[PDB]
Amino acid sequence: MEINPYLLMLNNDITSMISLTYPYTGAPPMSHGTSTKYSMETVSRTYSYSRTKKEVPSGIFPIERRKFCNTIEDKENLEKPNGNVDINFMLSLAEMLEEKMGKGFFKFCANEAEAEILKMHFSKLTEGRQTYDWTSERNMPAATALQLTVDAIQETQGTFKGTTMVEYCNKILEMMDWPEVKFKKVTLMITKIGREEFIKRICTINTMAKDGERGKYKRRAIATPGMGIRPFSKIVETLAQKICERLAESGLPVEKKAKLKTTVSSTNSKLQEGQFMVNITGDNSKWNECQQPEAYLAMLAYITKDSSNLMKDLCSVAPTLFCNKYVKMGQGFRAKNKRKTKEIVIPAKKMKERKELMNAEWRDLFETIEPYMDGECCFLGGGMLMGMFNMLSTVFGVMTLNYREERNCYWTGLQSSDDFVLFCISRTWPEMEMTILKFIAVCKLMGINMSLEKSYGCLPELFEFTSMFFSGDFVSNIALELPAFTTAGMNEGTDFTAAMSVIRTNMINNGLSPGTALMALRICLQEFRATYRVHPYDSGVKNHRMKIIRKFIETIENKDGLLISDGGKLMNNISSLHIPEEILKEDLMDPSYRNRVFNPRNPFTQFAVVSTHSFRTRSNRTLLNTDMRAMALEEKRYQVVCNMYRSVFESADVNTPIGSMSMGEAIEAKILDRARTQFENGIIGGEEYSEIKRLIEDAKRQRLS
Amino acid sequence: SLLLTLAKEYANLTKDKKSCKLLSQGTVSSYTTFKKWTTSRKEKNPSLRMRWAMGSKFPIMANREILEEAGIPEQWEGIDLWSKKDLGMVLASPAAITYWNFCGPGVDNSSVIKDVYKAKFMKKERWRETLWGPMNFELVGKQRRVVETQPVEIKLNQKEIKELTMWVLFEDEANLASKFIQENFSLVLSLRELYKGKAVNKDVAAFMIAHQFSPEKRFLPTFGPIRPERMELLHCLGGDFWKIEAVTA
Amino acid sequence: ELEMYKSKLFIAMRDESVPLPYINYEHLRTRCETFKRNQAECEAKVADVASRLKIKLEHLEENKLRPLEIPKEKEAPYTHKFLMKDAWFFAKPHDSERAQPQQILYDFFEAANMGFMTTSPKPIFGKQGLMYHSLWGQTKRAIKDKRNELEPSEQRDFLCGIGRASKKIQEDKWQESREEEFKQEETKGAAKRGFPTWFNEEWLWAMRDSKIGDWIPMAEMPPCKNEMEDYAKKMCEELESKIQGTNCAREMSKLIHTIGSLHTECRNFPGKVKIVPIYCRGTLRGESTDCLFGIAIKGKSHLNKDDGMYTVVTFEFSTEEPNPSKHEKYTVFEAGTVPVEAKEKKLFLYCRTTGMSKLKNDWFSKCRRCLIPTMETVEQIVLKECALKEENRVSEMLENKRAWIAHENGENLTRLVSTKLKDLCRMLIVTQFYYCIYNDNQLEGFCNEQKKFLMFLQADKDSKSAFTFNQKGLYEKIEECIVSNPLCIFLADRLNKLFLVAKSNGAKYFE
RNA sequence: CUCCUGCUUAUGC
RNA sequence: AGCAGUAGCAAGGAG
Repeated sequence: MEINPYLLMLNNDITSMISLTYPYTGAPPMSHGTSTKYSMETVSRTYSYSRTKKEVPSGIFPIERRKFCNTIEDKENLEKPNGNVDINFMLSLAEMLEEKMGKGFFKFCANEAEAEILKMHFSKLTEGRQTYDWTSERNMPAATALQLTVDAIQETQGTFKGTTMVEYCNKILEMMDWPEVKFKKVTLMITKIGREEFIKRICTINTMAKDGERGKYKRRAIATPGMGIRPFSKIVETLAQKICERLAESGLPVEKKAKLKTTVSSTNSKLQEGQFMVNITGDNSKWNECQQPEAYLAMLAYITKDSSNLMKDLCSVAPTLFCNKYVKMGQGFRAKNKRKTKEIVIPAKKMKERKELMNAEWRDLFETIEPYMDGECCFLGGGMLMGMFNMLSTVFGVMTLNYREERNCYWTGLQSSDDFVLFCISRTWPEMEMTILKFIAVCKLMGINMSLEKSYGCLPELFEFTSMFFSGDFVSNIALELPAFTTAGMNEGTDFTAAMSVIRTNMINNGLSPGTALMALRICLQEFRATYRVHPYDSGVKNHRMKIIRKFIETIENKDGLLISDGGKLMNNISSLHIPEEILKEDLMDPSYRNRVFNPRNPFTQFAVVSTHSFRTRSNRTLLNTDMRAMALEEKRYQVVCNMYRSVFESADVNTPIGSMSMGEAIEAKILDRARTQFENGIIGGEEYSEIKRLIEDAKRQRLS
Repeated sequence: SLLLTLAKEYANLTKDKKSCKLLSQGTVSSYTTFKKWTTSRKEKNPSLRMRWAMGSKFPIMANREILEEAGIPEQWEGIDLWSKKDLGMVLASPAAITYWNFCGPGVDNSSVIKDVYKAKFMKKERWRETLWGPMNFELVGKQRRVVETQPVEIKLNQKEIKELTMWVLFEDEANLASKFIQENFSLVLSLRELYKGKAVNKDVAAFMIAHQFSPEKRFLPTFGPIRPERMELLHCLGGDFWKIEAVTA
Repeated sequence: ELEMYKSKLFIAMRDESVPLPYINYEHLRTRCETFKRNQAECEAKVADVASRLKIKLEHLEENKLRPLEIPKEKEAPYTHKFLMKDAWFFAKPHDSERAQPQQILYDFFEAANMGFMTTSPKPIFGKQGLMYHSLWGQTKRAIKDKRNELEPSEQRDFLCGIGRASKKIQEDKWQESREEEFKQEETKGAAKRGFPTWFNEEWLWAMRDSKIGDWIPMAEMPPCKNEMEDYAKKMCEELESKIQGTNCAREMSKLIHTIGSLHTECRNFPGKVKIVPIYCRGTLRGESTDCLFGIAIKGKSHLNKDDGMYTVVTFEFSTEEPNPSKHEKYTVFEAGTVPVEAKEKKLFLYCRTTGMSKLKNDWFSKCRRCLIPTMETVEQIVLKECALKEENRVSEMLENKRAWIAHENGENLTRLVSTKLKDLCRMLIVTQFYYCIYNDNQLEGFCNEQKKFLMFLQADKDSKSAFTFNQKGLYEKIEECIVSNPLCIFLADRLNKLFLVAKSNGAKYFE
């Protein structure tokens, strides 16, 4: 007898039998080795889609520059994807777009955007993902790379007194005018660097391999920018964020289910006696190699035509930094002999000298990228990689979906980052061929390539949008990640309640039927118990922590009031996922047990749930033996100074401590201010006030010298 | 007498040579980017390193002088609780945690704990005194709304709360004087008669003030009535294919 | 306030990165501020329509949804790390004091008599016989002396790789020679195999009930109010009464205990080779017992990164004759005789060297989370039914409802086996377990493309007249990621048989 | 191919 | 050998 797990779909829908076809349960694919070939494939594949050879020599950069707009060599293979944008075509689509809703659309959205730019502090730049620090040329978090950048500013020329967005951006543009920039290398020496190398270094974007992406056979290279591009990209993402929040044919901020009900219900009431509707799920392929930032310079030059003078020049810089970006090419490759015994390492620097030690595919990809190579990097001027403008290309999708050609046959739909759903209304099937080929015509002219392999359509709603397969009546949910249930791992108290918070937030947002919640709650309970070696008292487990609990169980009177971390049973349920375990169990505890556990005089916690099991695990051992020990001394000094500033201002972690004078001067003026206020209504004694005054004056002469 | 201690600490930290180039060179806001110097990348496997931590014999950093006052070096059969390897901080085992939880001293602090967490004990008191009924088994579904989800009686909008905690706890560097003060300053006259003498720290006080004054408004799928009292009962009352509600009062 | 810092190099940089019909940014800004559209836009649009040559492909007239190309090559071997169907265990009552894995190993050294575990130095088949014989004797006298640390000999220096690594020389000294040590690089890819025929018997065995009872370590049930919780509780209890007794439960308990033990041994002792049993724990006639399926040997894992792929040497216990097609990677010896009461059958010891990883230890060791997606799915079915009838019919619905699975081998057209709905979850938990084992790139791409063909079959079920733009490149993308995964080739074959069964009613397919 | 070098006690309702 | 898949791991150093 054979067996087939797919036969349930003979008498079901694709809204129940679609979670069976996700392998979201097993190990994700990781990358191994270098990520150079992926960068060569992305950059060389970008130049292959440029459809031109029109090169322009450069005076700033020592490398040639190829244009990407209005220079087309029309091949016969037009079904192959192109990377060429006609600017008058897309500006005609912009003028056709603003004539659909309102008159002062871009002025209103731009005045809201500039209304939110001027009330922004640059510490929002520290609330981001990992960035590229060019001081040691590594990948660092945002606060560390920003602090090394400000360290380079205050070390190079003068100090920094900005504390705003615009003065920090003007500080970076001031750094572009400096003839020499001094910073620190590693044991903390001070080095210097010129002017053109600072231009080559400020526009350097690091590429690596995307780890943990479910759904691809071949891997892909993701890119992380530096620090001098991030605030301008924040400006453009706020402008396009307000444009996408104001429009009604987009789904990025999120409801994504009501909009499709309003356009399916609304556009089915716009039919004649013979017309009908066919929807098509598409998937735009090669989306990160066909969006050139020069069209962003044209449209962002068109939106801010009447906004201000600051915004008109402030929203025209991040495309100019995207038109000349460098690409880190990984770290090279490895060679070996015939016996496969000795294996040398060739980095990305000496790849030009060691050119004759490569394969056929490496030389085919390398000879098509050679007249654009720097020593370490590559010069890309038409790509838009991952980790960049996402709310701006969706506006181009809305510009494609609002085309008006003058019958009564047209289209509408919904747009995402690279997923569109298109609704077509026409009368006959060759007219359907005319309208669909007009949609591929307008997308092909504007610069959006639909994939012909991953696209289909039907007459009623049986479409696909962001992995939610919508049938004729019902809605399937997003198959959520199973590892998100247990990712706290910090405490015996902030694991089970955090897991109940994850079950609650996955219950409200997604479907997450109750037996799945009780099963996931009980499995996360078992992984908590197996992780922290704590078992129930009636079990037969005998380890080094259940001997004490089994020995001292006779002192506890009420046995079901003990914590789960101390050998108790389960009392939380689905209707108690907002109440923690301790607060639920404190109505039944013994007074010796409750007064014993919750004692703040404990050797573990001393030096959001109740802190009574909160301990700190020990640190590593190889963190003080490498060459980066003095950096741990620097974070030690940072925590000392932060403990000092916490010791001066008794309420500093609640409000954002703005100010632009100094830290120690507000400390000294604060101790003098509270010394006078607590002096005249308080102290009154000559030796204490004269002694504190003597320590402030001696500390001021010590600090100033 | 605390200003003499702060004078000894501030005079102590200016004695260092390379630390004088740290302060009085930056800005007040740079304290925020002085707070974060997390040189680790992401801590991408927290539970994995936690299970690797709990598998050893002494994973915990514990204080010495508190645990030596009442603790015992070894338990009644070979259970190790102590080390002599290294600030004076001693590694330890979680058997000392459960041994402290079963064979340790006790300090009566039920009033403080039952006064810090008044919102969550209010959630338990409102949860225990409700009644349910039968189910319905019907199709249900509605759009997403922005709902204040806590039964507060003040209803501030996340702007008078930070400013309120500035003008109650520590007024020496609080805020510029706005027009949002007056009746909330009568509320300051009410609040200073409460938080004047307590053993509660000002961070814990600023924590517990912000949970009785802030209606937590989120963007959630709601259906039926939009009363806030049944908004912690949101995930329990109905899902997508089922619904249960018979609440009389 | 409204003044941006007009620098010198940036104003030379912005004017350089303009489009080609423009000179400076000033001319482009004055043209974009004075732009009005025209009706030559439709001339370029239709001029783009004419030079296209693109037609859509219907399905009611050109139903070219052909079956997929399964490779007609050598059969794919059994590539799972342990043994599923050919396993044999020795049982003993479990002692509560003797609970560490080395103490279980010692108590099974006196329990399962290794003095009768004599091996001949000539195996039945395989590659290396003397190294596994000396390694098995060395670990047998190692367990005999009650210490789990293999002394360094040439057998362990050959099997678990010590010194088998290339000399990574940086580009600081290279000492070039004329036409000597001519070095380069070369990649190959992955080898292609054929359809596995052994997968059906392990599927049908994996959902068959085993008399040892509960295998999986679940936890206690919380107390219940008069709410819907009873319902959820009821569902859990009923589903638990199906999944504790199957053999997939035994394999999951095997991976949890064995791989958790190897995981803690990989943390506590790098650089030292340990001896770890391969065992379970289950209730036999109420008595809590533990099993013993094999002997695993670590390979001095220095796990620096998430990768590393350390070497595990596995000695397994079997009681069936081997097969050079299925058991291709094994090195089957003969062990002896076992009395099996219903007379005294044979005993075959298997040998296999393999590798694990640190990133495939947390997803294998923590694989108790395969009861979300099966319970998730079953509750979606039941809640759709009660959502369509508006009446509390759940307990009688889990008994009076069929589910079509498992067509026979000689015929397929409308010859299906309808089972009960409460049994169905058995089969469901099986596939979720396999999704943890055979997860590769090929299973990911194959699951995307099979979601596409599921959308086509749903378009067939309601007669919606779907269409496609390019069928050649579609099958050039699906057939690319079907190379050597046994689960991918198997589910491709069952997708073709799904098209054969669905062809008898709806007309969009072939034979 | 030849030769020199290491500590970390792990307990599934 | 082996894991694995478009490239790495399978201790390091010297001759």
